[PDB]
Amino acid sequence: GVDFAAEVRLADDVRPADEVITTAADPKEILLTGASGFLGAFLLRDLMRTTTARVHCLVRGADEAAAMERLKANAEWYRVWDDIDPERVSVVLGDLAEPRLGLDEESFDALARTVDVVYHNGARVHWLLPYETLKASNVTGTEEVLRLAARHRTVPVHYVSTVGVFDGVREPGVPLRVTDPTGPAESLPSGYLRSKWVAEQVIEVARDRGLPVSVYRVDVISGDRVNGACQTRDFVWLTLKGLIQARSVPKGTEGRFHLLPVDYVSAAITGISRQPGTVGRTFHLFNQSSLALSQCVELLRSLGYELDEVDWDTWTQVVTSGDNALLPLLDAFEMMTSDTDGFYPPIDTAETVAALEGTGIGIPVLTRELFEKYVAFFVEEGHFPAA
Ligand SMILES: NC(=O)C1=CN([C@@H]2O[C@H](COP(=O)(O)OP(=O)(O)OC[C@H]3O[C@@H](n4cnc5c(N)ncnc54)[C@H](OP(=O)(O)O)[C@@H]3O)[C@@H](O)[C@H]2O)C=CC1
Repeated sequence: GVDFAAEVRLADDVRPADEVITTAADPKEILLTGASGFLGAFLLRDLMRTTTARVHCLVRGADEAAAMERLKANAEWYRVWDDIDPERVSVVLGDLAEPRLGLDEESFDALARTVDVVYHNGARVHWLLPYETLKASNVTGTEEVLRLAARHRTVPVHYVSTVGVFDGVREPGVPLRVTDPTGPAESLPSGYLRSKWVAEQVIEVARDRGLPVSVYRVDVISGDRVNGACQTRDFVWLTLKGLIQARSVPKGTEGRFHLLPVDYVSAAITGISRQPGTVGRTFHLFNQSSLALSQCVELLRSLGYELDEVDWDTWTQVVTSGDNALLPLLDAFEMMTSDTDGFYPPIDTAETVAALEGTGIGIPVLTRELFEKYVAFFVEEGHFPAA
């Protein structure tokens, strides 16, 4: 068993420099981690649109040219590369899982001295791996990012977290507040969520030492509202994919999905990060609105997919018979449908709506058109079968 109370520690060298900058209006040099991933591609695009800064992107790879091509191909898959200015993209070859982010002395020192703000979005998101395996990327990597931001000149870190650090609701029916206790780690169902919980706790120590660190706890991210571009391996779309594959759905089974478009998340995080009086605070990004499971099924039926209603046993035997995206998620699908309110605790977002007042930034409505864009993206990219 992991002693999670002992895992909450920040190396004593991670402390504010003599100069501490708490805002980053009009930044000139930005460090972004996780730019070769889903949210990171949209964070990169939005920083291009909302600053004039060069964006140093920490990317793993053999050499800068190969890392650049990885970053590019990811952005092209999400259909945002055309919105990015490559002349403002600077690849920083490194690794969240190794000391000083895998940088050499010259690069570490130069970024520590000159980056105006850090968006710490990179992490290893694996729903099964144990905490011990994810610690280096997700916890120690966060400590290393904090080390870099703090050293020489202290600049703000904007850390992407998850509403999953909560173990359900504090008081029934009361939306979870940004100040509410999280964890305990042992109550969280995955090593991944436990690693994010530890990172947050490490960040609380940094905050207690005077280091400027904002935290954005994000819920499930769905595709962008323009092209529908979305990662493939999340519970929502694998659930719907499984139903499509099984060509059926269990009778009398209802649930919901709180979809949060990725381009809302990127715009919100970057937008809040410039709003006044937000540095050092924690924010919840969560869509109060949802699409019911029955709504998704009806929408898929209207697109031409065969989804016959069958008894639970017949359905689960189809799913467990092989080649079905839901098979490893059957337990989660059953928990979500049998106690949906328990599965999706209410989340308070008032601080988030207030900070975004007047920014033009808002969650899109979950329309039929939006849903159809989502399915169309997966069908074109080969992730969903055609109807
Ligand atoms: N539904 C969601 O997607 C949600 C996401 N989040 C948070 O969003 C952030 C983005 O995750 P998401 O975009 O979803 O997942 P992705 O897997 O798409 O992005 C993960 C990113 O982390 C980077 N990364 C992982 N390990 C390392 C490493 N050792 N060294 C350097 N870079 C590394 C990956 O780089 P490479 O390409 O080299 O793997 C990739 O750029 C994460 O902090 C996650 O916790 C929170 C809540 C919900």
